[PDB]
Amino acid sequence: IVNRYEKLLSQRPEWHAPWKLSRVINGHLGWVRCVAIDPVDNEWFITGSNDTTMKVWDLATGKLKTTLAGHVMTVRDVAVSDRHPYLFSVSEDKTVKCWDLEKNQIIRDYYGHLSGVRTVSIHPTLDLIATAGRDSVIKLWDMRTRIPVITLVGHKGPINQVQCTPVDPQVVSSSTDATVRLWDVVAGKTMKVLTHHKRSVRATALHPKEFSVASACTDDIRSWGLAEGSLLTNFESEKTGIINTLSINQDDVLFAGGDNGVLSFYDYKSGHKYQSLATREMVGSLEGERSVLCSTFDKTGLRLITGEADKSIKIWKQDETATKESEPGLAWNPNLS
Amino acid sequence: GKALNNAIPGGPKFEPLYPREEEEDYNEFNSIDRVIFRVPIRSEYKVAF
Amino acid sequence: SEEEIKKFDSRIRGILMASGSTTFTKVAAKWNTSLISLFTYFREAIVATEPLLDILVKGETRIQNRVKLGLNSKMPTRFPPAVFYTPKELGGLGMISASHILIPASDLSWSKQTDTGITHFRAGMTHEDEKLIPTIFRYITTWE
Amino acid sequence: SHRPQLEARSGAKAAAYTPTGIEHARLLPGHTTLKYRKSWRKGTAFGRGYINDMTKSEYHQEFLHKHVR
Amino acid sequence: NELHPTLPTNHNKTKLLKSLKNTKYFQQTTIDWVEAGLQLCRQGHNMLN
Amino acid sequence: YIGNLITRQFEGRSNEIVKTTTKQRLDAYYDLELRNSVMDDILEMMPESIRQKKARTILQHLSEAWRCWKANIPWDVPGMPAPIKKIIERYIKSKADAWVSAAHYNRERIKRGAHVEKTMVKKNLGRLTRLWIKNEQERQRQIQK
Amino acid sequence: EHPYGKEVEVLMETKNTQSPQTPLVEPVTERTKLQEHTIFTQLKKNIPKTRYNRDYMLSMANIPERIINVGVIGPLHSGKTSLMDLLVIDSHKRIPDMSKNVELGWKPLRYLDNLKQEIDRGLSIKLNGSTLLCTD
Amino acid sequence: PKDSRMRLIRQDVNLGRAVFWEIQSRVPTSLTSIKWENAFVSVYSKNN
Amino acid sequence: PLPTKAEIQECTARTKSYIQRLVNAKLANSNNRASSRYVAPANLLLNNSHHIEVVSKQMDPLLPRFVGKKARKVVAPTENDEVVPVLHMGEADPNEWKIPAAVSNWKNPNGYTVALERRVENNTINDGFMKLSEALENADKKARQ
RNA sequence: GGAGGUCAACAUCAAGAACUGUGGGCCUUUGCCUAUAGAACUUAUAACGAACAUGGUUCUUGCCUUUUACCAGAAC
Ligand SMILES: Nc1nc2c(ncn2[C@@H]2O[C@H](COP(=O)(O)OP(=O)(O)OP(=O)(O)O)[C@@H](O)[C@H]2O)c(=O)[nH]1
Ligand SMILES: [Mg+2]
Ligand SMILES: [Mg+2]
Repeated sequence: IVNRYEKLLSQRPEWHAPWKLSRVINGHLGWVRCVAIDPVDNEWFITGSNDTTMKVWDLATGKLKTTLAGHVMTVRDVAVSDRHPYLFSVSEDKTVKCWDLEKNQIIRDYYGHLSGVRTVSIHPTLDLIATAGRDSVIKLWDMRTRIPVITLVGHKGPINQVQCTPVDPQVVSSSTDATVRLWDVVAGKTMKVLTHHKRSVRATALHPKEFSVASACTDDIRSWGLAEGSLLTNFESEKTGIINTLSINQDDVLFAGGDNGVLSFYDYKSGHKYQSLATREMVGSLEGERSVLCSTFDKTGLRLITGEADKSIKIWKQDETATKESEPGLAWNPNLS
Repeated sequence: GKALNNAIPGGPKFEPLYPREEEEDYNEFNSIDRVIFRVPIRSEYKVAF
Repeated sequence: SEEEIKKFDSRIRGILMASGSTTFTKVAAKWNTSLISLFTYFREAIVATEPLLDILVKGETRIQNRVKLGLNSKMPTRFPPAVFYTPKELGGLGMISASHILIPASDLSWSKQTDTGITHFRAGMTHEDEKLIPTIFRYITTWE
Repeated sequence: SHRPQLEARSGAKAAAYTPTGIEHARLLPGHTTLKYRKSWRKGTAFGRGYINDMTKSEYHQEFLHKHVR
Repeated sequence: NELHPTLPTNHNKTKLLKSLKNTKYFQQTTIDWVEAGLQLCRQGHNMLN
Repeated sequence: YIGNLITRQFEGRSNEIVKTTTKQRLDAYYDLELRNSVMDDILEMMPESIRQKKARTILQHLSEAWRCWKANIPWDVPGMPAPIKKIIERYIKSKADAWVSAAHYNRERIKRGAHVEKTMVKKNLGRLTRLWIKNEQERQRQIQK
Repeated sequence: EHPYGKEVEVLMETKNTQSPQTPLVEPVTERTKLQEHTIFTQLKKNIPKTRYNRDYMLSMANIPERIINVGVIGPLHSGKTSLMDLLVIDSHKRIPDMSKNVELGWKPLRYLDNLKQEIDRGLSIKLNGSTLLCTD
Repeated sequence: PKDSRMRLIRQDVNLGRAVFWEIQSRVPTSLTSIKWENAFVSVYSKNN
Repeated sequence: PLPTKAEIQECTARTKSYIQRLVNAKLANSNNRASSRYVAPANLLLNNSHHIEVVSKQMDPLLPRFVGKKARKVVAPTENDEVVPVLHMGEADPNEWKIPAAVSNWKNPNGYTVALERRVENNTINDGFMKLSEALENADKKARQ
């Protein structure tokens, strides 16, 4: 098996630059559960909360534009549409609510989940919604007629994170039974199963280019090729548990938010971890409240936005000095698995 | 009549359509000392022009 | 003063929420023992305040509307004021109505400034046939 | 015999039942068209900021300092 | 009723009866009006029973 | 209507009948999502084996820590792995913040006196007396120190 | 503040900028709608067809003696504008503004009115002319 | 109403906050707390 | 490789058509003469010898359409064709991670009787008290003298 | 072949003050410019109806133990 270990010593992967802390934005009353960014102009955020609201923050200066109320309970997920001026928010109240960005009033309510719905993802080309939650089923909603067109029977437990892809498998799903399924929706059954995770897969992210996915677990962040469904790579992780979210820059940088408050940055190609940071909790907070609930990159990918459990949004910027003087991180030493 | 929350002595009575008049900035502009009272300014004016 | 206006209003709300069904004469008795307190203490001042007049009206009309719910109705025709205001010795509730009067309405925009006087009267409380009813503040001598 | 729950109902069950066909109130067609993007003083006795917590904040002690009288 | 118009429903051109009469199961005739009133009362009473 | 009445009269009422959250059953759901959310974490911190016994046990420790937070009692457990205590402190801090904010909101909804239910007045009263005594004990301790 | 203190912008935001009614995503209006302020025809192909051949009219402009400027003035509701209506709809062959109603009209077609405010106000406000050739 | 309320004039206001400032000083903040928020000051002068 | 372009214009086409088939299949089902405005022999049987022609029958509008649709509940089987191998890559740990029992003052629903010590401060005063008591003491003496 | 019908089907009926076809030129089909022919029905105190109902969501209220049923304004 050593031949593989030599083949890990030839590459010397992929230098990148570190990250640092540009800006701190308070202003939520409760926790920040979810964050999404305007896919076109990059001019703002939509941030869920634990206070039921949604507060639309300006990306440029960080000022607060507007407040979108209307959920009775905490908002687990928010997703903004590309081709549409629509905003689909979803909560623990068992409802997926549409939002017309133009006039800022609820348009449609989609009905028929048994219990809280923790993920919405907007299929790129079909005018569909994909919702999922403690139902343990994935519902493909027809955006126009509010008809739960397709239901995907599936994982043996709740469904944490769901994504959409234009070609085959059009829905990737991740559940607390510690599997990740690659779905074929037209026939309505699993195309491929990926079991390699040992515990709940709490987050996924789609690489904007290579047509792959990064899947998470407690201590091990893996990657997966879509299409064939192979494993692609691994990412070197000592115990980071727990991984709340992942985000993939367009430069092939793979972010990992910790529940220990550590921000684990990776290269996507290699699996190498070139940086790990630690956030400052807050003025009056508790050391338990330091963690990262969600995160995203803008359309460019030169800034990072992380909602934290301390009731604050933080904006992490990529250092411009860097280069070879001293960037170098942990420097690519891998222990035998 | 409706939008301005006014009635013609024989016309209908509606709701305000802008329920809050309560906000008033204390300011010199409309102060009595600066106003000349000629003619009462009946409603029928306010509905007319 | 505004505070003790709000204290009175809050107390009426107290009588209302406290008694789900106490029957009837208990309610009229409580409201009597409240109002008589308010007047007897505030006697002279009450004349000059718009909000406390409005709140007396809403208060009494609200309690009458509570006995009306006590059967089923809001209906005006069923309950002419003889029903409420005849003393117990004749078999009526015997409540003491201070809310009829007429309420000075003058000039919302100006009365913020001059104290124009009383230029107009809004109708305080209503009826099918008017009759009239005496109101407490007439039967209690002013403080001066 | 009240219990927490230790599970949820998997929607798979409801997926195998047959539809009833009752017509609800909120599923009547509405918003049917999408939208696309493009000397007196001398006698006196005496001479002359964000905390994160709910209870210890300032607004709170204002609140309870008032509504308790 | 002047302030909130309606602007009804193109494609409404299909009516209950124009769809209904088509079928085998409905037949057309004339009749006295009061007789139609009485029949319809008998209809209803059987329905609710 | 009669469409539903009759089709329901032949075909029986729908078997699914999911039921939405509204004003009455809200708090129940909030509890439920919470206890679930703690189940996940405290299952994912532990190294491998044990589940159901330690499930019930740990969730009991949750409830107890909440009650002791209402009572201002500090809730020290003579022993318990510290990271779990981090987690439970976190979630009960959350629930605490939401609870307080509901107390303020309902109060300033009552001061205006618009459509508050007969009970919400009583409940809100309760939450306010709890919070007020907490402010008191805080003041006294900080006077000692 | 001090936990960061140097580069980091510590900002506590409440209330709002951008009052909530604002669109937050601007509706794209591709065509430009004038019909709110005035009522005025913008295309080259919809201008009425002037049975007298406009081209031949513009030739008259070379002869200074030939063209004349007449204004029309008179007190309220003397019929000015509805007179210019008679002249116009005599000259032009097909006007898009005629409803079948006003063509036989119970309600006078008022061509030179042209402003929304002057339509609803029932009056004429800003002066408006026309140019046309007509046979003596 | 505004007219018969207390007028706001520099002499007046400055007198008011002056008085309240001194008596504010006399009592120690330890015994009690006298805040300008709760207080009311009235001034009768040539202009009021 | 990302999935080209003319590849997605296919999956989008066929999927889009299929979803339209489901939606239109539904809108004609339910009870609304209103909802229908938003919307072949085909049988070679056996050897095709006798062919076939299929023709629908118009239902009597009053009588129930779908005479057999009646709400009833079904348990579905799970037909397991193949097994998905679940392929993954303490000792002293329990002494860290062992959860104690949960015992509350407030509730003993079962009736478990447990010792009183399962049911059942450091800092001293400040020198301020010393100073204050001494000042009042002395000034008191002075005044009295 | 004319008159009709308490007959049917299929089109069309709210918009750059606005429809469609065609000829010619430029870009490279779209689109812009230019030339020409025909425009039923509905529209300016704006609309197919010289009339006038109900429902859903979201806010503001009003009744006021709670839910249907409701009170009267707004937006979609
Ligand atoms: N009987 C009668 N009435 C007319 C005649 N001409 C116009 N009117 C009425 O008089 C009113 C005035 O007609 P307009 O020409 O539209 O009004 P106008 O001349 O523009 O009045 P101004 O706006 O002041 O210029 C209209 O409402 C017409 O109904 C007419 O020849 N005979
Ligand atoms: Mg004119
Ligand atoms: Mg109940």
